Amino acid sequence: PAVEVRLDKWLWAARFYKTRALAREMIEGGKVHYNGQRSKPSKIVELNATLTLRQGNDERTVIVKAITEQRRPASEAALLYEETAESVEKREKMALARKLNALT
Repeated sequence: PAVEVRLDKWLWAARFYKTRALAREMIEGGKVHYNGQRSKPSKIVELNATLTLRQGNDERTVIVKAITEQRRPASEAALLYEETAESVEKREKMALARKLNALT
């Protein structure tokens, strides 16, 4: 089955975490959810799955659009998923509010 890529490898390939070991720690900390639930490092990624993950102190919800074992460049990896519009908005709004409480 050459259509089986682990969630920890995937998260690293997609550049969400610097190393697979870190991606594995985040998963085990419950900081990454797969279709709304705790997952595991060895979970095989499926196209269109919904992943919710912690980025520093940001939360992003992305939909898996491609699977690969290669970690490509910044702009290139970024193409293995599509962040949801609701996720981008939530992030923005929190960022804005941050900059607001700042100018006050």
